[PDB]
Amino acid sequence: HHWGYGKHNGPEHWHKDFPIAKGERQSPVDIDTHTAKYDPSLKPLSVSYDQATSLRILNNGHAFNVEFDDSQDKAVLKGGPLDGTYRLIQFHFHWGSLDGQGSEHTVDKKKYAAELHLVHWNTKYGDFGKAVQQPDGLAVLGIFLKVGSAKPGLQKVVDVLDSIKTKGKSADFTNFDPRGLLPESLDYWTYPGSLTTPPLLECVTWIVLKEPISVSSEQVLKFRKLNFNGEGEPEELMVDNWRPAQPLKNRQIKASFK
Ligand SMILES: COc1ccc(C[C@H]2SC(=S)NC2=O)c(OC)c1
Ligand SMILES: [Zn+2]
Repeated sequence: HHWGYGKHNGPEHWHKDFPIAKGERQSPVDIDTHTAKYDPSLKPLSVSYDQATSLRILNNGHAFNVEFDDSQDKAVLKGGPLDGTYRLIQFHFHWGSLDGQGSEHTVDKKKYAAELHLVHWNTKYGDFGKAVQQPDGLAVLGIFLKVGSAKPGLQKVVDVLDSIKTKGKSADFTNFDPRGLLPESLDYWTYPGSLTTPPLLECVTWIVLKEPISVSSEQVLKFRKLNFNGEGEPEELMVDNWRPAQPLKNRQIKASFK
């Protein structure tokens, strides 16, 4: 596994090692707001993060992950399109080199400056590694970021990034409340898709919030100071760590709202 985001190892190459890259339910996708259809069968969405227990932040050479204790049903996602209970395991972001790109999903071809992914696994499968092998194994809550006013609840993340500059560095990251990263509205679009990095497994129910959160230019500039490289290696800024939109194929995008 030597994949990344550059010319030589980026998204256009992934299919060689991971042929599912050209599969029937790949992510991300463009969300055509006019075509997406309100679905009255969707049950109310339930984001229950009050007992979330963050543990650590890790630069893995692709993004940074904020990791949670998922040894029990602390923070969970239910409802909406979902049957059963999905436990929060981690969140991370994808972002650009400039404010006009960075998101993975697009909205009528619009690219946001970044996209937050809150990753949850279906507890009926017992562990995350088993869940990723199932078509309904994961639920990813995707939230767009635009540049404007600062997001206060993001600043503790921003301020630890200096300590995890390079690939393989981690830091303690306890007591972080992911509720501070949500927008006011839980209106969403949903469709069946995949992981957006290798191994590209077709195991995700996507729930993409319609309302972006606002972050400041200063906050996102700090994301852009991270490195893809390890300590001591030539600097490669961690920017443009997004996969472009993939073919929708035989899928419909459903809206939770009228
Ligand atoms: C093997 O299981 C994996 C591997 C990689 C990722 C991260 C990808 S998938 C996504 S959506 N956005 C991302 O960056 C997973 O989600 C953590 C799950
Ligand atoms: Zn992601």
